[PDB]
Amino acid sequence: TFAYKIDGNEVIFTLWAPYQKSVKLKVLEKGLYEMERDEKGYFTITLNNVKVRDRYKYVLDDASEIPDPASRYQPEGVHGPSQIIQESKEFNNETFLKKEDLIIYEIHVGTFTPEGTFEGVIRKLDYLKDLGITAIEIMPIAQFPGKRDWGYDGVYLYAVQNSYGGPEGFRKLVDEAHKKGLGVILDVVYNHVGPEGNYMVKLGPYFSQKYKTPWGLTFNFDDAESDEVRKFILENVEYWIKEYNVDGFRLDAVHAIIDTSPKHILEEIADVVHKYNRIVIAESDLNDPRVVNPKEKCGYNIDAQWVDDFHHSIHAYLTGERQGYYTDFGNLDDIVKSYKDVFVYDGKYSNFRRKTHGEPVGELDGCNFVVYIQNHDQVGNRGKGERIIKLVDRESYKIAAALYLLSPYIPMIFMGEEYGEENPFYFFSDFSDSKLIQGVREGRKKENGQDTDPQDESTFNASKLSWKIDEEIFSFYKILIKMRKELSIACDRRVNVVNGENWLIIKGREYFSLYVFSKSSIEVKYSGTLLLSSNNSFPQHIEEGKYEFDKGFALYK
Amino acid sequence: TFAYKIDGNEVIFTLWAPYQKSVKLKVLEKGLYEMERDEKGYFTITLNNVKVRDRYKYVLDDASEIPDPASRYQPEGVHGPSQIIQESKEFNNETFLKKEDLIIYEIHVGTFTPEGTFEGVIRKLDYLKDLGITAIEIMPIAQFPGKRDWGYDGVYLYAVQNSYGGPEGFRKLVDEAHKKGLGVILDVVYNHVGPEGNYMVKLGPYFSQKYKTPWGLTFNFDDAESDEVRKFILENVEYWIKEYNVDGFRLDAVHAIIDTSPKHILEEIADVVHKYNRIVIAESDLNDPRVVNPKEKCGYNIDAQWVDDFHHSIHAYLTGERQGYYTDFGNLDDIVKSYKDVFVYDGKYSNFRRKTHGEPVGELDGCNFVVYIQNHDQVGNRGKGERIIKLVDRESYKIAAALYLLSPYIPMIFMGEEYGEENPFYFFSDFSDSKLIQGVREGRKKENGQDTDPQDESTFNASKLSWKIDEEIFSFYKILIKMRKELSIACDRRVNVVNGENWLIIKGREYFSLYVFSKSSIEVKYSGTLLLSSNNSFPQHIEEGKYEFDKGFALYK
Repeated sequence: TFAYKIDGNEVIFTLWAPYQKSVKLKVLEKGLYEMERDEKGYFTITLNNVKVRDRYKYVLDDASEIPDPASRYQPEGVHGPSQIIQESKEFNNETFLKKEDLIIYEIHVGTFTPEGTFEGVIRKLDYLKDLGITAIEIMPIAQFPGKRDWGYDGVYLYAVQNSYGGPEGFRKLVDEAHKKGLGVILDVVYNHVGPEGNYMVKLGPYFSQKYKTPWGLTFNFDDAESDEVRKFILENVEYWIKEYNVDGFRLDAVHAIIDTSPKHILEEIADVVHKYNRIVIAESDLNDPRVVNPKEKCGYNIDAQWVDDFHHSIHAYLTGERQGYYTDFGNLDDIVKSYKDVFVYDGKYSNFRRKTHGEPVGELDGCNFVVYIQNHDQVGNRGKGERIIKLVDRESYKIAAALYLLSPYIPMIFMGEEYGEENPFYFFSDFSDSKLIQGVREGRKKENGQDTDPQDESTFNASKLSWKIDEEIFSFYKILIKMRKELSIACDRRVNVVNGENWLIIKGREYFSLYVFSKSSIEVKYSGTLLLSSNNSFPQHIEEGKYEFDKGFALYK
Repeated sequence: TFAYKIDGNEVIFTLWAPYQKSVKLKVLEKGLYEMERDEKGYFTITLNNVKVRDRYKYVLDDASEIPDPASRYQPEGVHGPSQIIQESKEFNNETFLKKEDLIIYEIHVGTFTPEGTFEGVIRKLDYLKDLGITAIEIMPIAQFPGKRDWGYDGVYLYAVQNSYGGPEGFRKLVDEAHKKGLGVILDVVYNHVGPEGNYMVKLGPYFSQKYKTPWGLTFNFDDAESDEVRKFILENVEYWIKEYNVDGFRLDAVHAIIDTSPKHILEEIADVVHKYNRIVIAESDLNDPRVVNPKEKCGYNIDAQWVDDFHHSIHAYLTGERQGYYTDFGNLDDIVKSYKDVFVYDGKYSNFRRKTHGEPVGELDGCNFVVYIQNHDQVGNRGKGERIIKLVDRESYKIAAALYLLSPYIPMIFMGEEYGEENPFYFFSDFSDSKLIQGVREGRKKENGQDTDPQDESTFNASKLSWKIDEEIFSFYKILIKMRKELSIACDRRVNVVNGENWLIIKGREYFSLYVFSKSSIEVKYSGTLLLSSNNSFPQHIEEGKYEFDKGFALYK
């Protein structure tokens, strides 16, 4: 209840508008109306003549016209007139998506397929299905500015992408993957909003002034009328769930979400999802168990969260990188720690932050976390979106892949990664306001030294996927994923991990594994048969003893 | 460890100074030295020639000289040179102060005694002791600007009041009350700092920029180097405890304390206190159980918190007042609710805040809360610090007193209140900077319509206590307090509360009680003997039946 709503032959036009004294519905084709200012601030109007797939605009005191910020669809553009649409209505009380079987596929509809749409992504389903992926993570689709954005400048939480195809598309996309047995997962932004076409700012107080994130400010979940803003949101989830049978959510930068209420909006949100037996994941910097933790342990109960710690230990290890966050890691130990104690910063000094970061994860299954060697952030923010293939030797890159998929964690692949893809994932934007299409420039430029003019179509297309398969890489993966399942590796953290100067043997429940970064002697303490190797130099049948190995990775049993 | 520290014949000069490249110790009489910039930001120097009750100043890059912000003493003034002092050193691992026996006496050293010092307050001990008070709550003494402040512009957390007597004084004051069996309780500010003479602002980043309270900003417990700032503080408590055998603390406006860390600085602090088997109370707006709640229930474990809800229900009821917060209450029901469900806003709509305030207190004893009909805030913020005596009829004022002391809660009296005192408690300030001595004016003026120029000595003295005893009132109290003890009323919330249109009978474990705001029939459901009455019209021996009563209060058995 926030945009519109169809009764019978009736449409209702709710409108959070505290700051307005008089607002007017304005079916573009029909006419202009007068809202029902209620004490809370909700102008309102009831219709029946409309059914029409009509474009409308709210016209406020000021003299300006605008679009339903809970717009179900912004066809014409961000300044486009909101529009009417059917009520998707059907969905099911459940996601086939059990967790343990989680393989995530981060996909950016845009640059993915050359089409760059749902359709685009539909074609690849079976490819995906094949790969072994258990679920698809769709980058943000909340109506953004222009046509070329990662999707982080979304400004219409309720409105589905113009470009990407929109509603039906998204609709189909899911219905489809559903059929193919593919789980879809939406990545939503609740910690901020796009710098273009955001009108909230006039209707009332959607955002809190008490605080300031980095991308401006978060919403108002606290002061003034938090009730309303915090309802926006919670409903906003229920929608996706109901009007799109979505299978789960991924929350951008939760730590930019400030709530002091006795009930943190997270836990607030989690609830909504778990109510529909859906799933939630969150991007979270704070090395805080709180998030993922259960209620009984004072946790918001989010299902699982990303663990950038895992990455870095690996990445900066393989690459000789030590910039920005990289400085907190880049060492063998880090990798193992992360391996047996989820966080590398369990409550310790980050010179990076000059603070005393995070704290002990408990005894939570590896399935509360989601590891990865790549994602838009990790690639995207480089200034030259270097894919990881471009900074490590092939043996290495093969090893990595192992690590992350052979973890108890919840492996998720960046798109392209599995087939050995090499184009960069740049930072691109499609903003109309001069001042942004400028700020943005010295931004990335100063922030990430990105020479590519994000506003340049080039930068965009340059990031598109070159579907140039590399069966070497491509095959590997396919197995790994398959081995993992076969293997029963998921969630389970009952693991022994050894390491030598440049090596790392890791027992599991049913298997072992070798990671050798450099020719070296190893006192292998176990007997099993080869399951897979990076190289050929690996002994189909192994036995406990001292052997010399070569830069590579092998898998026992 | 933050100011100084004496080894043997040695003094150490620690100094959090991230932003400085070079700082210099400067014994005023001796010389100027060079600090030991450490990687963290701590300039430092070690001395032995000093022992001297020497005044010193840190001289920074900039070219300015300043005083140890962890100054143990600012004799000369706020811009006064910090100074050396002995190590109080002794204290005991315990406070005789059990809770259940808590009667608080909020005292403002300044305007109290005509002396207006510790001494001043020392003279009254036995008076106090008599009254029945179990402990003394000292308004803020953290070195403020000037001589006339409630003490909320403190700026030297470590430094004891010039005016009020200082160190020895404070020292004695406690040693004294200790002897007289009186418990002393300090009221500390950790959610902000005085607008005058605050240097922190240059030494490094003591305050967080991410947020903004109302009185500017809180400290940095989160970002950058929170470690250091959050250490300042935690030590700051331990000091009071060790260098002053203090018995407990009262925390101003905790809800202005923002911490996102896995361990809220509160809980952080609580720990420190409970470590010394001391006691903590906090002023807290958020109707959140969290505070007071126990660890096992995800609470910071503060010992108890104020419950302004209680007040208002009563006050606005007795007075016909409905301004500012008053609007959320002023009705019989409110009073009872508050009476059996601590908070009146257990999670409900405050038009006052236009939000959905607070939440259910659990099943915590009445001793987690502290009720009261008066305090500096409640009186102070009126623009004309009207004492409550001046707005309700005498019968009423007698009734009130009953209510609050006959509660399971933790009654605390404002100074003056017990003997029927009528001078106002105004808002007064003693600032030197023109711009404040101006801001402050239209402030109070606009905020509270306070005509009194807070900066006017008048306003100050006018607030001093006129020790004009009124044995009518004075006696009453004395009993009440005595009855309470006798009675076994404390902490226990196993209470039945009835009310009629204008009356309120309240059983307890061992007693009942009548509150009649207006001539009315009452179906008294019990038999007991008169224990005390506001009036004389009360039946020494009572029995269950319908009787007509007169505006007053009576106590059975």
